Amino acid sequence: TDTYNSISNFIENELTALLSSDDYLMDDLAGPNEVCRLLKAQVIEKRKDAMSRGKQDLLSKEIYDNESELRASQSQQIMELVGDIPKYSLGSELRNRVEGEPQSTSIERLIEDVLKLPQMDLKVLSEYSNLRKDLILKCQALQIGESKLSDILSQTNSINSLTT
Amino acid sequence: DLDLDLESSMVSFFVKDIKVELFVKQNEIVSCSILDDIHDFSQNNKSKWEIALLGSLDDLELKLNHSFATIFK
Amino acid sequence: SEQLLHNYVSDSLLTTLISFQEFKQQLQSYTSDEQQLQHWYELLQARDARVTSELEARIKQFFITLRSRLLRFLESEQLSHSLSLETLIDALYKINDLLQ
Repeated sequence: TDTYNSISNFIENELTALLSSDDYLMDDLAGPNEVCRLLKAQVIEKRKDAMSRGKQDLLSKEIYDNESELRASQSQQIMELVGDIPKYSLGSELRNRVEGEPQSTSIERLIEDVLKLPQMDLKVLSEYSNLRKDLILKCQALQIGESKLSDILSQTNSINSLTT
Repeated sequence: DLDLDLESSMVSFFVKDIKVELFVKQNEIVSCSILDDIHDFSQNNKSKWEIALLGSLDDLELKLNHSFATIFK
Repeated sequence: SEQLLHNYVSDSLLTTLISFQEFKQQLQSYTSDEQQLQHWYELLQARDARVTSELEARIKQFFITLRSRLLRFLESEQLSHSLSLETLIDALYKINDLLQ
């Protein structure tokens, strides 16, 4: 975002240049010649070392420091807040769904994926809990389907051998 | 034409004009993919074909003829 | 913060470091009419006050804008790093279809 350019515009021209130009122009408009053209020869002699560029660069630095503590505190107050637990503790196929375009679907992931999915305003809570129930139930039905199909295949080989 | 490594696990070949690649841990096929975009294709049809193609390696020959003959009918 | 800018603008103002005494002694060599020079000094107080209140107005506005843009960037970062439950449920529906 580079907020430094905007802040530098604010403290370089919007603040200092405005006050300097306004002082000169308005005090010139206050008049005659001598009073204003001399009263400002002693303002340079006593406001000196206040418009040097280095120390007002430091002025931006200490306003940056003030930003540092306020930003630290309000950074915390916003970023302990987590809506749903973050990326690192979820299923890989679940990223393949939520980000889309998986290009590859299978059964092995989704089986263990729903097995290790943890249960968790009551709207989404209840529907997610019962849907996770339903899906883990469906996948265990699928693996007992392996049990049934394997048994049937072996027994079919037996009966086919007898009949042939 | 297809490419094979020293263990014949990775593979990629064209059935008619579409890139289909397979990953096999053992004799059973454990993964499928279709890597071509014909400008008549729907995402629903993509899922119902790879799931069907999932299976053993011995029934791949019969299934390739069965699935890809319905598309051009 | 804001008070730092108050102090800086007060230091860079004209209305305190310029006193009536040295003003009078510097002017006296050319014009000796005390009353209209007092009037001109009184004019020089008011302009400093108006410009410094105006400066406070700018610094307040810029501070509010900084809060806004900064909070929005941090919120965008948090939203990028956060997850939504509804998208997860939508994915679970597709998982159910595949299993079926």
